[PDB]
Amino acid sequence: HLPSADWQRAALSLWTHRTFREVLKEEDVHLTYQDWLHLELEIQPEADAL
Amino acid sequence: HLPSADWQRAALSLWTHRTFREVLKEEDVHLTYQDWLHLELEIQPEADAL
Repeated sequence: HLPSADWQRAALSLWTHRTFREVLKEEDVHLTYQDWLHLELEIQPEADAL
Repeated sequence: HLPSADWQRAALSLWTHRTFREVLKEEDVHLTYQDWLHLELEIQPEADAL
């Protein structure tokens, strides 16, 4: 779909790596609902990638 | 009147002007709801005055 597939491969290899899974359990990094909102609020409807 | 003063003063001075009020009585020009739309829709949100 979107830019060069080695970038996507980096993304998915990191998403799949076990140590990343273990990092996702000692969580101040749980991506709070409000945190995600403070992110999503920022994207204007100009260049959305979607 | 023809001054080269700035546009804000120019436009509002014009809008005050009587003969323009008289022009705004003989209307294929009174800006139908759909006319308003056919101008409005084409603005993008990305660039805008407001």
